[PDB]
Amino acid sequence: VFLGFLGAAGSTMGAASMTLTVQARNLLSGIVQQQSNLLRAPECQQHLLKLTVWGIKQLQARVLAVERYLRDQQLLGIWGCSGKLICCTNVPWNSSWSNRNLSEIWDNMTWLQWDKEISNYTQIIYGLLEESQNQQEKNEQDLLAL
Amino acid sequence: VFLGFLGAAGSTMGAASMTLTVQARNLLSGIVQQQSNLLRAPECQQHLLKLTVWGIKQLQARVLAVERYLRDQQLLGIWGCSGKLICCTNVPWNSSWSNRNLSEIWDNMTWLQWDKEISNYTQIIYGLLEESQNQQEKNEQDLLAL
Amino acid sequence: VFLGFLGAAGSTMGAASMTLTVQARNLLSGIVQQQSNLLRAPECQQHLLKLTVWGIKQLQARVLAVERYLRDQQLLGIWGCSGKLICCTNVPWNSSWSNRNLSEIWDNMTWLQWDKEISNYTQIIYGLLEESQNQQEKNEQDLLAL
Amino acid sequence: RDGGSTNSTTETFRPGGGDMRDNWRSELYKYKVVKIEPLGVAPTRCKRRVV
Amino acid sequence: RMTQSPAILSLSPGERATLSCRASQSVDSRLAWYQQKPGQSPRLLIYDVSSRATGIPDRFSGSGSGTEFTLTISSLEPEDVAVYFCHQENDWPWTFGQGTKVEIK
Amino acid sequence: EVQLVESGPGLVRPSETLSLTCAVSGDSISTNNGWSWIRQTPGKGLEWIGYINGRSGSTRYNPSLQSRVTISTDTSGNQFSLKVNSVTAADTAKYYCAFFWSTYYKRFDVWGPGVRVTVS
Ligand SMILES: *[C@@H]1O[C@H](CO)[C@@H](O[C@@H]2O[C@H](CO)[C@@H](O)[C@H](O)[C@H]2NC(C)=O)[C@H](O)[C@H]1NC(C)=O
Ligand SMILES: *[C@@H]1O[C@H](CO)[C@@H](O[C@@H]2O[C@H](CO)[C@@H](O)[C@H](O)[C@H]2NC(C)=O)[C@H](O)[C@H]1NC(C)=O
Ligand SMILES: *[C@@H]1O[C@H](CO)[C@@H](O[C@@H]2O[C@H](CO)[C@@H](O)[C@H](O)[C@H]2NC(C)=O)[C@H](O)[C@H]1NC(C)=O
Ligand SMILES: *[C@@H]1O[C@H](CO[C@@H]2O[C@@H](C)[C@@H](O)[C@@H](O)[C@@H]2O)[C@@H](O)[C@H](O)[C@H]1NC(C)=O
Ligand SMILES: *[C@@H]1O[C@H](CO[C@@H]2O[C@@H](C)[C@@H](O)[C@@H](O)[C@@H]2O)[C@@H](O)[C@H](O)[C@H]1NC(C)=O
Ligand SMILES: *[C@@H]1O[C@H](CO[C@@H]2O[C@@H](C)[C@@H](O)[C@@H](O)[C@@H]2O)[C@@H](O)[C@H](O)[C@H]1NC(C)=O
Ligand SMILES: *[C@@H]1O[C@H](CO)[C@@H](O)[C@H](O)[C@H]1NC(C)=O
Ligand SMILES: *[C@@H]1O[C@H](CO)[C@@H](O)[C@H](O)[C@H]1NC(C)=O
Ligand SMILES: *[C@@H]1O[C@H](CO)[C@@H](O)[C@H](O)[C@H]1NC(C)=O
Ligand SMILES: *[C@@H]1O[C@H](CO)[C@@H](O)[C@H](O)[C@H]1NC(C)=O
Repeated sequence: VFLGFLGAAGSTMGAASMTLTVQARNLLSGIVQQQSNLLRAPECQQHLLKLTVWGIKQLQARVLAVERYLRDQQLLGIWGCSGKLICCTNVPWNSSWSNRNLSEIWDNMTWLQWDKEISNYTQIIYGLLEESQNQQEKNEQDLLAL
Repeated sequence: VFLGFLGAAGSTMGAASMTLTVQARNLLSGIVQQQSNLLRAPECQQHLLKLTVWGIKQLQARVLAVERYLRDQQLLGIWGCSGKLICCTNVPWNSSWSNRNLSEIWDNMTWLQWDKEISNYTQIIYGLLEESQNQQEKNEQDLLAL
Repeated sequence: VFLGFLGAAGSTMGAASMTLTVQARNLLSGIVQQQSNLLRAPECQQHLLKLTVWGIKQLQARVLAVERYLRDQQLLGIWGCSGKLICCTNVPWNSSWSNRNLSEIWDNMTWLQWDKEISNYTQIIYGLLEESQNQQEKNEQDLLAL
Repeated sequence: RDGGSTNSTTETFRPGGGDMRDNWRSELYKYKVVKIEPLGVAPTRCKRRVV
Repeated sequence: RMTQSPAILSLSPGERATLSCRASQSVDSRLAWYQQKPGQSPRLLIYDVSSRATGIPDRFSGSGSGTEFTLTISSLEPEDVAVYFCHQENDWPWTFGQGTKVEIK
Repeated sequence: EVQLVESGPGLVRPSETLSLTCAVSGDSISTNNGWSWIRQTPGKGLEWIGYINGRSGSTRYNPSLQSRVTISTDTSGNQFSLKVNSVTAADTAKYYCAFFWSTYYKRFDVWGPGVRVTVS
C-alpha cells in the first residue's frame, strides 16, 4: 500500500492504465483510518473527546473520504460497470471532444494532459453514458433480444 | 441531477420503471454533500466547529444517508443482484400477496398504490429472495451443474 | 436478523460455508443503526446534542462500521469478486501455507482453527490475488483472447 | 527594504516584522496539497458486447 | 459468412468505385477491408468499418453496420487495380468474402 | 516491425502430412500472441487455418480442420510451424504466415509472401 501511489503520473496513458489498483487502494485508507481499526484501543481517542472540535474535524475528514468513494462507485454502477477498473461502453467518440488518433493519445499523452484537454466535455460524456445504459436495459426487457 | 426527481410518482408502474436512475442519483447527493466536496474551502465550516452542536447535526445527516444507501446495496448483493436497477430472481409469485394479472398492475397502478397493497408481505418476500440465492450458491458448488 | 449469528463458529468449514449470509447481514446493522432509521424521531437524539461527547462517540462507532465494510468490499472488487459470497480465483495453493488435503480441512477443521493456522500468510495470499486480477485484465485487453 | 535612497545607489535592509505566518512559510514552501480524481474516459477500439 | 458484390468493377480514372458486402449474421462493427495486388499478400486498408490503417491514402473510406457494409474509393487511381476483400472480425471463424476486382481503364 | 518468411515442400501426395514453417525476424515469437496461418484457395478465396499464442502455447483452429491441423512453435529458432494431416487434392492452395495484432489500442497485420503448395 502507497508504494508507488502516483508513480505513473508522468507516464503515458497506456502505461499508466496498468497501475490502476495502486491508486484505487489509497482512496479509503489514510493513516487515521488504519489507527481507528486497531484491535487495541488507539489511546489518542481521549483527546478527541475532551476537545470536541478536534473530534469533529477528524470525523468530517473520514466521512468525506467515504462519500467521495461511494459517489464514484454509484456512477460506475449507473453506467453499467459494477466493479472492473476498465469497462467498455456503447457510446461512440464524437471527434469534437478531442480529435486525435489512438496512436497519439495512448503513446504520447499522460493522463494529466488528457484531463486538461477534455475537461469541459466531461458532463456531456457522463450524460451519454447514463443514457446508453438506460437504453440497454430497455432492450434487455424484450425476450426476442437483438 | 434532480430534474424530475419524483416526476414518475403519479405514473404507472410500467412507465415509472423507465426513470429509475433519476431517483437513484439523488440518494447520496444533497446540497451539503456537494458543498463539502468543493476544491475551495466552503468557508462556512468555521461555524460548525465554533458551535459543535451544529457540526454534529450535520454529520448525523450525512452518515445516515450513507448508511441507508449501503443497506439497500447490501440487500441487493445478498439477493444476487450486484448492480442493475432491474433484476430477475427465481422466487415465484404466491398470488396471495397480491392477486392481480400483469396487464392490471403494470398499466393501471402507480408504485405508491402498489406499495400500499403489499406492504405487509415485504418481509416474507425478502426472506424468500435470500433463501433463493443461498440455494443457487449451493447448486453452483457442484461441477455437474443442472 | 441475528438468529444464529455465530452459530456455525464451532462447526466445520464445510458446514459453516452454508451460513455466510448470516454473518454478512450483521456487519452494517447494530441497534443504533436501526433506531437512527425510524420514521419517527428517535426522541433520544436531544441527549447526544446537549452533551456533545456522547454524540461524538456514537458517530465514531457508526463511521467505523461503514469504513470496515467498505474496505472489505474494496478488496473483493480488486480481486475480481464484485458481489458473491464465494468466488474462485486463479491463484494456486502453495502447499507451504498449509499442507493438508481437502478431505481434512473441509471436514475436520473449524474456521477459527483455520484462521489460526494460516494467519501469517494472509498478506502473501492477498498480494497474489491482486496480481492475478491485474494479469487477467491485461489479457482481456487483447481481442484474440486465449 | 526601506525603499530607494539616493543617487549613490544603495539599499538598506532592516529586520522586519510581519505576521507570524512568515515563520511557517519558511518551512512549508515546498509542499502543495492536491485532490485525487480517479475517474476518466478515453477512446479505445472496444465496444461493450451486448449479451 | 459474408458475400461481396459485384464480382468486378470497371472504372475510368478519377471515378468513384463502390463495393458492397453482406453478412449472414451480424458482425457488429468488426469489419476490415484488404487490398491484394497480383503477386502481393493482402494489405490492410480499413478496420472497424471506417478506421484507416496507417499509411492508407484518403481515397479509401467506408461505412456500414450489422450486416450491410460498403467500401468506397474516391478519385480512383491506376495504382488501385487490385482484388479487394471483406473480412469478418466479429466471431471465431473469421471468414472472408470471396474478393472482388476493381480495374482502371 | 517484423518480417515473415515461409518455407516448405511445394508438393504433397494424397494422405500425406503437409509441413510448412515460418521464420520470424525483428521480434520474438515467445510473446506477441497472434501468430497465424491463412490459406488462399483458387475458387474458394481466403480462409483461416488457425493461430497460436506465443506466451502460453495455446491454439485455436478453424473448425473445418479441427481434427486435421496442428500449430506449434520453436521459440529457440524463433520460428513457428503448421502441420496438416491427411492432405488431399482439395487442399491445393497458397499458404501464408501472418501476424495479427488486435488490441484495444492498435490494429495491424504483417504478412509473409507465402508458399504455393500443389497437392496430387
Ligand atoms: C519519463 O520520460 C522518459 C523519456 O520519454 C521515458 O523513457 C522511456 O523508457 C522506456 C522504458 O525504459 C524506454 O523503452 C523508452 O525508449 C524511453 N524513451 C526514450 C525517448 O528514450 C520514461 O519511461 C518516463 N518515465 C515514466 C515513469 O514513464
Ligand atoms: C396522469 O394521468 C393521465 C390520465 O390517465 C395520463 O394521460 C395519458 O397520457 C399518455 C401520453 O400522452 C396518452 O397516450 C394517454 O392516452 C393518456 N391517458 C388518457 C386516459 O387520456 C398522464 O400521462 C398521467 N401523468 C403521468 C406523469 O404519467
Ligand atoms: C459439535 O460437535 C459434534 C461432534 O463432532 C457434531 O455432531 C455431528 O452432528 C451431525 C448432524 O447431526 C451428525 O451427522 C454427526 O454424526 C455428528 N458427529 C458425531 C461424531 O457423532 C455437531 O454437529 C457439532 N456442532 C455444530 C454446530 O456443528
Ligand atoms: C457529435 O457532435 C455533434 C455536434 O455537436 C456540437 O459540438 C459538441 C462538442 C457540443 O458542444 C454540442 O452541444 C454541439 O451542438 C452532435 O450533434 C452529435 O449528437 C454528437 N454525437 C454524440 C454521440 O454525442
Ligand atoms: C404460497 O402460499 C402458501 C400459503 O401461505 C399462507 O398465506 C401467506 C400469505 C402467509 O400468510 C403464510 O404464512 C400462510 O401460511 C404457502 O404455504 C406457500 O409456501 C407459498 N409459496 C411461496 C413461494 O411462498
Ligand atoms: C510456492 O512457494 C515457493 C517457496 O517460497 C518460500 O516459502 C513461502 C511460504 C514464503 O515464505 C516465501 O517468501 C519463501 O521464499 C515460492 O518460491 C513460489 O513462488 C510459491 N508459489 C506461489 C503461487 O506463491
Ligand atoms: C474548453 O476547453 C478547451 C481546451 O482546449 C479550452 O481551450 C476552452 O477555452 C474551454 N472553453 C471554455 C468556455 O472555457
Ligand atoms: C395487510 O395489508 C392489507 C392490504 O390490503 C390490509 O387490508 C390488512 O389490514 C393488513 N393486515 C394487518 C394485520 O394490518
Ligand atoms: C507463523 O504461523 C505458525 C502457525 O503454525 C507459527 O507456528 C509461527 O510461529 C508463526 N511465525 C512467526 C514468526 O510468528
Ligand atoms: C496520428 O496523427 C499524427 C499527427 O497528424 C500523425 O503523424 C500519425 O501518423 C497519425 N497516426 C496514424 C495511425 O495515422
